[PDB]
Amino acid sequence: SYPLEMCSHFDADEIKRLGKRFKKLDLDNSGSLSVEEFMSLPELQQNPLVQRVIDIFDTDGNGEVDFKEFIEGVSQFSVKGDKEQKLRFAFRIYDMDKDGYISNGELFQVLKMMVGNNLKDTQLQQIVDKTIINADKDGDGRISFEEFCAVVGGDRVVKAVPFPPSHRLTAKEVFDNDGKPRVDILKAHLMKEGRLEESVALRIITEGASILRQEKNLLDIDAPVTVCGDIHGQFFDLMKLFEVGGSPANTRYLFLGDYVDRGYFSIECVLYLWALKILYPKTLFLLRGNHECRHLTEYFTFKQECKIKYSERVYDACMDAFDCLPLAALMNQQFLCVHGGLSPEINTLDDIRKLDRFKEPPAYGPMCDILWSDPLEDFGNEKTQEHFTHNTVRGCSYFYSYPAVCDFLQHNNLLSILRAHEAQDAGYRMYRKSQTTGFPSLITIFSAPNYLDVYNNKAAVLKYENNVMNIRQFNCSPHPYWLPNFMDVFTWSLPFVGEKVTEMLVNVLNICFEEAKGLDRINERMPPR
Ligand SMILES: [Ca+2]
Ligand SMILES: [Ca+2]
Ligand SMILES: [Ca+2]
Ligand SMILES: [Ca+2]
Repeated sequence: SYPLEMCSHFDADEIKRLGKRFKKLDLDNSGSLSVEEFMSLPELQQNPLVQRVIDIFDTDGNGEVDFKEFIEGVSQFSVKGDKEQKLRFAFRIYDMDKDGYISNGELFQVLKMMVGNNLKDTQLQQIVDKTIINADKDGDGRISFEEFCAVVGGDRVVKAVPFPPSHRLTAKEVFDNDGKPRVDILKAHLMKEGRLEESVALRIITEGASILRQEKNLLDIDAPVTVCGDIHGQFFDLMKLFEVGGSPANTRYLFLGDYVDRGYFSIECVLYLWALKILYPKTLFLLRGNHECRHLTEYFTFKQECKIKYSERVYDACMDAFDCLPLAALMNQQFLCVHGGLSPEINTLDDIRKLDRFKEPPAYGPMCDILWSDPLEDFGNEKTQEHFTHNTVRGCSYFYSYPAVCDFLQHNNLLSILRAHEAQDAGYRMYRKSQTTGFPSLITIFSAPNYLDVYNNKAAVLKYENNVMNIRQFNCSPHPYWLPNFMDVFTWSLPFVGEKVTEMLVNVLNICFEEAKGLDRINERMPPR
């Protein structure tokens, strides 16, 4: 019989109605909603967030929800009111102990509630860790309301998964007095998910680009050599790649491009290979692949990676570096080595030399073709296809045919073409043998094992030595987890939180194999200019 105080945006009629639904819900008519009383409703027991909502509503911390709390809670939705409330409510979902800070464990447990078994615990811990590292601007290891609002707008931890190092390597730690970089140390850090300093990275990028800028359009490379295909930001598989193909210190390398873009570790692949390039200028060689441009790195996630880690200057620096990448390689005077393949405008090796390479790749022309041309789908069984034909998979440059390749192999006195532009189940692919040489006219090489984490394909590299072209395959390796497009866990989870709380309240109305090559085709295309 004493009146009840509350602060809500409901009018007196709306409160009476909410009261009806409160009473019904209240079975034992104790005037307080209990955890079990909630978990008596048709669709409410299979909602991961009830547990949370109930506990936030419980302002007094007595375990149950009184009518005030109920009305005040529901009032904090359906608000239309200022955006701070929406944010303020969202924050409380994660902050289990109500102390105003989101703990690692807190963030882990709360996510773990809604994600269930769709993620392994090691994976979930990882994305929690990275989200915090980025979001935490004061160093305490927890997320304030302020830090939170910054991110969404635009003991106490579950170990033992390695936590990414806070220390950024300095110029002294990475470079020795003679100028050369410490691949030893670089690798150690990057594999730990560590980062360099914005200064150290920029130095590596530019110091390597300056070496590239001086190499010719068409390299001359001698056997023995290990030839590699696409890498696509799979840094952890690059480590394996080097283990399999031989140490860079005792072995010659030629990479045929695509270092970045489809994988979440592109910047690491770049820093590392660029570091190696400085260290072994005359024995380690990088070509340019179609993905090494401003146009594709904007479209896919590389630009995005550079912003999340480091700065946009690092991106801009890589773009200028990429411009210096050579287009091709004549290997042991037998093999033309190109990322993509031929051009109708490139008849001789001398044609490759006449090209101005220091620019963003044009949308057509010999440059484009070198980087995008693919072979015919039925290359070697051709029936009315001309040498070069409009490539409908890429949407630019040409498809080349077996006669086209054979023709070029004869005119320039070459044995075969090594390229890498198309994923391959076995990590490579040989094509029809030349009528005279008896050796494959064309070879694709692909060095990214288990591509996009789904193709479940083997990788490969070509080891040419003692007049044998040995194809060494390898399976993939573990790597840390990132949510698509380096999304922080809040941005990711919030929408699910939003949808599930609305469902909850609507209880209010109870009165009255590489087939993945098929899925990915869209992204095999040059983006829309
Ligand atoms: Ca009750
Ligand atoms: Ca209460
Ligand atoms: Ca807390
Ligand atoms: Ca903090």
